[PDB]
Amino acid sequence: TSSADLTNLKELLSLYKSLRFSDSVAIEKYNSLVEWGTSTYWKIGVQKVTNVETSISDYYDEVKNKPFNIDPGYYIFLPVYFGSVFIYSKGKNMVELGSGNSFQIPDEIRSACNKVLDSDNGIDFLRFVLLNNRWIMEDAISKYQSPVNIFKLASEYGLNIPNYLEIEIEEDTLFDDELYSIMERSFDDTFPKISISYIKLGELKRQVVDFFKFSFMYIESIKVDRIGDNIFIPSVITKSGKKILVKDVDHLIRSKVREHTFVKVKKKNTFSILYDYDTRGEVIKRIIDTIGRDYYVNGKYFSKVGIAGLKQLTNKLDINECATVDELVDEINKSGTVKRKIKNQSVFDLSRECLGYPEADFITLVNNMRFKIENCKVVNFNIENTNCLNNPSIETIYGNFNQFVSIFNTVTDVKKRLF
Amino acid sequence: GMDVRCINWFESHGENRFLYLKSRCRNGETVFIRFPHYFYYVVTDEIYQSLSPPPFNARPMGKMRTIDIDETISYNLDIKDRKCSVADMWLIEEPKKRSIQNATMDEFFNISWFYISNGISPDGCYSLDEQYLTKINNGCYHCDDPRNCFAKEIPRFDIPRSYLFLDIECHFDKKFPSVFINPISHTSYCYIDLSGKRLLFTLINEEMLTEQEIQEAVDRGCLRIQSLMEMDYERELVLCSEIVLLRIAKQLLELTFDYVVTFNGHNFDLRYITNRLELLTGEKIIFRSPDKKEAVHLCIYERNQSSHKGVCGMANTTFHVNNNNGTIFFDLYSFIQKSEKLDSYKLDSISKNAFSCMGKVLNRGVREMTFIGDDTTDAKGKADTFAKVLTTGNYVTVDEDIICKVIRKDILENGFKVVLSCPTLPNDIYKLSFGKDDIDLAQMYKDYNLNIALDMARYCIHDACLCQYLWEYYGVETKTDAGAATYVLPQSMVFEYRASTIIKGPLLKLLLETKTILVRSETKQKFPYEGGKVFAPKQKMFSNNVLIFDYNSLYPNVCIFGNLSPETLVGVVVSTNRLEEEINNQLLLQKYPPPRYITVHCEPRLPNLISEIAIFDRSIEGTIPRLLRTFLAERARYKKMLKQATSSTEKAIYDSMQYTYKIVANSVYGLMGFRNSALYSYASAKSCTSIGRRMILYLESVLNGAELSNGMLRFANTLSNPFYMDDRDINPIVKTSLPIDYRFRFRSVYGDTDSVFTEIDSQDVDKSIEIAKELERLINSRVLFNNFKIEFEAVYKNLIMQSKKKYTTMKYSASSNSKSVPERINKGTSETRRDVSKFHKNMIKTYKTRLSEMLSEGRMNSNQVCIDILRSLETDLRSEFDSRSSPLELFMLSRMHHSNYKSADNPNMYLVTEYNKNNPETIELGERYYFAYICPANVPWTKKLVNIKTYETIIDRSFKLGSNQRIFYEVYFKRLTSEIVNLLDNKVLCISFFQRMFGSRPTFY
Amino acid sequence: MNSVTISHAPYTITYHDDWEPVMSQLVEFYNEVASWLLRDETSPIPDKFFIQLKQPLRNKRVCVCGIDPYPKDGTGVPFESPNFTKKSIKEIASSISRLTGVIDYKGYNLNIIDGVIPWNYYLSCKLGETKSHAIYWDKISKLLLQHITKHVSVLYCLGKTDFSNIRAKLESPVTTIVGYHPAARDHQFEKDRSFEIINVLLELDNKTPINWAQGFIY
DNA sequence: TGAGATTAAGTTAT
DNA sequence: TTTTTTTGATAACTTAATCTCA
Ligand SMILES: Nc1ccn([C@H]2C[C@H](O)[C@@H](COP(=O)(O)OP(=O)(O)OP(=O)(O)O)O2)c(=O)n1
Ligand SMILES: [Ca+2]
Ligand SMILES: [Ca+2]
Ligand SMILES: [Ca+2]
Repeated sequence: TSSADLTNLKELLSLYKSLRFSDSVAIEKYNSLVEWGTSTYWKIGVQKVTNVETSISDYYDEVKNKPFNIDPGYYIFLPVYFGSVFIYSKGKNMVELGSGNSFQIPDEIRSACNKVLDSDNGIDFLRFVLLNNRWIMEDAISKYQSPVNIFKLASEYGLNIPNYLEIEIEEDTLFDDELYSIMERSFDDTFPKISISYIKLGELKRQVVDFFKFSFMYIESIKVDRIGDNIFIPSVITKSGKKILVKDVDHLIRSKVREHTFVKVKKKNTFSILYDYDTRGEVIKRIIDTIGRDYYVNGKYFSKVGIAGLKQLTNKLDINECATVDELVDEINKSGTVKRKIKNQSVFDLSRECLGYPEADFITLVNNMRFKIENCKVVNFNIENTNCLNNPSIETIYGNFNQFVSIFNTVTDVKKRLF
Repeated sequence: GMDVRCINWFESHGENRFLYLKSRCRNGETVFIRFPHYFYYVVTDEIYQSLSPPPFNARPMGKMRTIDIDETISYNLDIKDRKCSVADMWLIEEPKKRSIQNATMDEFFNISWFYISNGISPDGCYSLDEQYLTKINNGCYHCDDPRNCFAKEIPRFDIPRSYLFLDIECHFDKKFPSVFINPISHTSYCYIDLSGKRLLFTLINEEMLTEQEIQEAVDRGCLRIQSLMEMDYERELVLCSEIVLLRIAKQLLELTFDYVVTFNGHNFDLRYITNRLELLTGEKIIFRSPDKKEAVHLCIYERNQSSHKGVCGMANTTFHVNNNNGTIFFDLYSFIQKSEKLDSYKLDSISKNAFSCMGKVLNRGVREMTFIGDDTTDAKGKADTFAKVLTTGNYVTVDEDIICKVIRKDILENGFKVVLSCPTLPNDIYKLSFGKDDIDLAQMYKDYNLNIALDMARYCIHDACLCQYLWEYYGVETKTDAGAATYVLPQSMVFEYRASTIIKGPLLKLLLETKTILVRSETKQKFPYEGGKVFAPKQKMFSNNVLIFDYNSLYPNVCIFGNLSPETLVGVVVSTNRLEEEINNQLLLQKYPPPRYITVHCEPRLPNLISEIAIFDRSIEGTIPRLLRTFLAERARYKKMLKQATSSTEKAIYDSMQYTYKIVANSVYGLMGFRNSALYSYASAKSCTSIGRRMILYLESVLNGAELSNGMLRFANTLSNPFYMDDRDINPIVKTSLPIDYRFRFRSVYGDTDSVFTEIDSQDVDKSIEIAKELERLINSRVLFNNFKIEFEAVYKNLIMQSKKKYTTMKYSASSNSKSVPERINKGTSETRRDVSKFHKNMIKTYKTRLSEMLSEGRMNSNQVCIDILRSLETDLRSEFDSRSSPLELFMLSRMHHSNYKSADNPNMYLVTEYNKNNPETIELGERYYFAYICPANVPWTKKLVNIKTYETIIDRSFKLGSNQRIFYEVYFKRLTSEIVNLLDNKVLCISFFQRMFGSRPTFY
Repeated sequence: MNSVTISHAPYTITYHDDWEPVMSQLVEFYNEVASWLLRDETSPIPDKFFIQLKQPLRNKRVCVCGIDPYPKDGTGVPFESPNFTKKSIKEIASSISRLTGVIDYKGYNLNIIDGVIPWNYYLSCKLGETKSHAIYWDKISKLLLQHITKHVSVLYCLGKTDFSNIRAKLESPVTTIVGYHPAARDHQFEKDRSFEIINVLLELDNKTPINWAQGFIY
């Protein structure tokens, strides 16, 4: 009867159209709207969904690994960066394709995914891939505007643009491996590539084609490589001297490479990629035994337990070196941004983030422990449920608990002065 | 003017709406009073001044404070106080509906606004002055200032009342009368005027009789009238035509009665007589406004109620009469259905349950038996009620199995002397009741004659007077007056609203007295929370005395003690890990000391978090504690009134009223935890439940393993407060007034949400009773604290704890001795459930009694008792399957019809729906019906019961199974067999026996 | 497309095949009332009672329900008369013209728009006096509306208090929309922008939109 | 084709 | 010749249908 219910039903339908790419907030809003509609109007054609299954392969055709003839039209060829794809509808942080759980992101790329995302409404979602602490975009589903326009907007916003081509001649072209190699060489793209996709006017579903070879040769051993601030990655090394790409620790766990054996790794014109298809729970234990006790896997990467002090806090707070508490609190009070950030965040959360501990594992370790706290400061602790001390990562984390509690005490007694 | 006592309040629904009051004077004059009708709004002074169209009227409400009652989750100790704004408020009256956007207190009614604003009680008597009253009509006055007119109050005085108890009887052919083909046959009236003269008269349609029949009737002493003019209400039997009968009914209904009472008359009787009136001659029943301006026609309208769970469906239908003259039309069917919980709600069942007595055999005969009843056979007052109903009764039920016609009746000054036509019976004391009769109405309608017509007239007048008997037995007038006084509502709808509405009157009174307004902005979110605690029973058979200790009004008292109100909730402090939990607990231990604040540790509302503490302030009393305190005071007053009653009817009425007030308090608490309510508070409900759980746990811990020796009683634990330290003695050794020669040990075995069962190693009823009284006195004086009080209910003998909520025992009350007769009580067993069986109840009663006797005499040395039980069970089952002598009434089940189903195509529906589509009678959305399991007669014993719950058919009053249909005895036997085997100790024998004729594995609790 | 036999004056029932589970009960609800109904003259033509029961039903998506025909004059189908001087049809026409932006129109005959069939709750009335035949049509209207709404996505009704017990009259849940004619509301039906509501409800149920432009005469 | 776990509905105690 | 007001909670058991692995 009124307009509020009309607007509510309109927005319910609008969010019902975009359901494949959504998060928990969208799902609960949809459920609330469905309940309200089925209560007010006594019947609604749609029901409540709780699977929250993410599927983007429906927007793409089958993978092409054989020579084929392209159709007449305009072509905008672009490559795809190898790694896990993080799709993102709108208004939140990026979620993971096929997992549903979202991922915390830096505020800069958060600002980018707020501003350049969906210029008005054209793009359903931007496909972001994270590789070696590098967040870069790839082909995205477009319905109203062209992907070239989105690329131009991102370029004028300073985003990292993949090399894009412009092909208009057709001449009944046959796409073969030679053409793919020539195009890849033309694009340079020292970053690893796994496949390409082209943009055609009219058609909505995109086409993905990849050319490579199996080349089942060998594997020799593994090693660790540094990326940034306490960021380590595993790389497999062979007898030739080159390394095969590893997307994450999950890939190594699935491939369960242990010694110099015969495993399937695909070879391309530039790099090589481990097999994506495949004891069990002890692979991580064997890996940590082979690589060193002073290591632990967190999130998508590795990390090393070191010495935590004023240096880590200053690095995480984006400030210079600090010696005494007086000048430290003076510098904290000098900058409004830092003080507002430390006010908006809890002591425990920032103290954990300074040491780069995992989110869930650290919470479980704390929940399986006992502490004694006086004057809002923790000084003694112990572990009650030792049965949880089977994962080597949690033991490595517990090995630095003294440094963690020292950081916690320092944060508490400086925030007491900062009020 | 002068002294006038109010009777009813009613509104006018015309163009210019008015509010009317009907009153009576001391002499007996009816006076109607008219007031203008307004729409009431509450605004702020700024909004009042910003209203560009000046309001018609406005009053200064005064300075009031508005409080936001939203609840937020706090992860730290930085809690911001609630937004309280003090302003000046205006109560404006508008003759039309205005749409002020910033209006507060929008949940109350205009009629309630008038009542509280003018300081006028809905029921009472006032000395009205004539300066504010203008004589509009002869007997109708107008008052433009009801605030000043009703300023004088006087003590209550009794006034005469007019009653019309009516009952019609129609002639049906197949199974139900129709207004288009089936005409009315009898119409019985019990008419009471303002002079106190009671007249009973039945009208018989002469159109159904021939000339010879009319001549015989007029010779026998029946007055035949030809027109409405000559009709006089002095002959108990009047013959007339249908048109004259309908006109007499119209002129009786159009009169300014005080009460027009019928049983299921709004849906059937009034509708039938109206439709007949507008079909035969086409004239309407006209109701006129007291000022003679608005005239309406009678039209029954339907009101539907919705449940608050699931799809919320539809679960109740009621029918009402529209009239603008102050007369109250009452239907006892809806009142009885809503107030009392019984297997069936038919008139015969209600009469059988209500009117019963114990008769002593006086004489015998070849076919007649003489009974006598007085105060010496049954309780005081039962005999008088039986004699009063016997004045018009015709049939009596003996042993709830034999229906016998009354041959001769004699009403004595102290009881009755009834002669019954029943076969000779042994013993000397029997049970008499006024229930079902053994006459089929359709057959006697098919052969209408003189004697049949007179007998049916007698039955109709019996029904008409039975309406009055049920009106007096249920105390409808007293309940109506009390409800009007308490809920602040007109007498016409006191029983028309549920808990969420009846408390709005007192809520508005309290809010205006405290000058408080409560508002909410954020959307309310619903979360599950835990409830009461039930202890698992330690045994199944006791053969020992068990004492029961129960808290008094546990949850309202918890709310009063903790001051749990939505506007007094400081905040909720929650933790995700143990560092934060320890830090915030240490901070909270000192930030909010508990002489004034209270902190309740609840289960976390989210799986992420591990702790949750809700903080409440006990410095200023909340709204919910005050409402609960008022309701508790009313309940205590009516319980005190109950304690001073001698007759059975007074005791029953007062017990029902105090039970209603207890239910009202419980429902107020539940509304505190109801999301759709305006008093929703998740933290308050959680805190109340948690406090109750800790209280019952504390009581059980203290009582369990406690023994008394010499003059001292030793409690298991220290008498320490489970919430915060108190300045009380915590020693568990207490002086005991019992003699030194007493030594017993107590072991807590069971508990339910406020009740604790203590097992005592004693069998003397008197000693156990006095020890229980001593225990309850001690645990009220020392164990409990503040407003928490406990009581000793009764002592249980031969307790059989079947499950965690089911038990059968014999109860000796607090005021009882060993020689006193114990009362067999059941809680949750298959004797109180309405959907098990009648045969199953008898079998389980007999077998439980036999097992109890065997255990008492000393048995269970081996499986001999199990062998005997199995042999008896098999013999009885085989005999009852082969004989097939039990009637269908022993295998009938009852269920309630509704539409609150999560699945649209529920198997429960499509059974009532198909019944309604193939029968003229209709099962309403709250009607209780009957069903039974049936199958074709040519079906042998089935050991694999598959495709069941589809064989059940609805059994109405007129249902006789044919030779091709039979009762599905397997379903009843399987449920009965599974219950008995659970009471035994042998397993392999029970499983092997069960597996034989039932292809399934037994389930053991 | 055949007919049924009733021992009463009309004896003219347009019985379509799709309406098979109606007549076998409808006569039982009408035989006992027709004799008493025909003794009094009625505003609709007595020979015109069942005229909307011949059209196919598995085509429509939304049905508009009227409580009773006009007190004076009647063509059977709701909101159809060559007079164009009323209170309900004129404001509905004005609202639909504002919605669709069409000014020139002569005749609506809403029965002709595909996907919509008008419905009257009570199938008869009296000259001048309205709502005087509820008893004659209660059960018949209940059964007819249950059958109608059994195979319709959304039901549209006019009136708030008039259509108040509809949630209990029919058992199977269905999307029901109730209107609000002005009466004393001072042209409040203009605020009742329910056509867009039913259109977007059909949109949510992946149904073809109903266009308010097929039923026009020029 | 059996056991076993799950879900919906009904009833009572509190 | 057609219009304002509704709506307590959780816990524990039995019986039955329906889907999945073996
Ligand atoms: N229908 C009910 C019955 C009970 N309770 C809750 C609140 C009561 O405080 C508690 C105990 O139930 P009782 O039946 O013992 O009721 P009271 O303790 O309030 O009453 P009494 O004065 O008879 O002891 O259970 C409830 O919420 N709803
Ligand atoms: Ca009767
Ligand atoms: Ca009757
Ligand atoms: Ca109690």
